[PDB]
Amino acid sequence: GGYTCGANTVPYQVSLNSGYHFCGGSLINSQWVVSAAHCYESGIQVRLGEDNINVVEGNEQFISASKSIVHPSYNSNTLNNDIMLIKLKSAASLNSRVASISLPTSCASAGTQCLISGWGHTKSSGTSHPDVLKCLKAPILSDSSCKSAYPGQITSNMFCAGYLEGGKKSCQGDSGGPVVCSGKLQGIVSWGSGCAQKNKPGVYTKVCNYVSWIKQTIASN
Ligand SMILES: [Ca+2]
Repeated sequence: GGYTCGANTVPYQVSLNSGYHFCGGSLINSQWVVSAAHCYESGIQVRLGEDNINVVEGNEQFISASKSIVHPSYNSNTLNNDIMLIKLKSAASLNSRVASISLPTSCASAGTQCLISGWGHTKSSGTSHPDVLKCLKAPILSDSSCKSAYPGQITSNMFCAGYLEGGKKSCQGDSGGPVVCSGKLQGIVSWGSGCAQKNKPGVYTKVCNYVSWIKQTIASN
């Protein structure tokens, strides 16, 4: 059922704001954020150090995005390759409440526990969500169970995490938000029925497939 994370306990969590909070993301170094390609839009301000997104509480850093880079192979219909990089106009000041999260060196396996965090905003969904950061500890599901949950839709660039029993909904992640497992960013909140229906898993972009692209893109921009 998840829980309130606690202010600044997820220091890599970011809010993307274009007048209002519209997506999450993950700080991966002082000047770059990873999010979902379906989060793309103009005039992004990156908000770090947030807990309540409607109240200035004292640990925020607001930094304009200088550049967004959608994956070359992003398909908005299938959500294959749902990943985007956002460069910050200035480097964030890193401390205990604002910190980067490591990229994976290896992919994660079914059964591994992950932390999904966010304010529960699914972009363009029109759905209600809280103003403080929420968290869910959830396991990665097997390939076969993921495909069985979403026949014909799961590519090699996606994985499922969450619960197939319990009779609850999981609405913690924002579009573009982090799935962190054993201190590595393994997933990005992409799509699924995990919030709309009970007993369904979320679907996440499989970050480990993109580490080479992320590193090369950052190194050149
Ligand atoms: Ca705030």
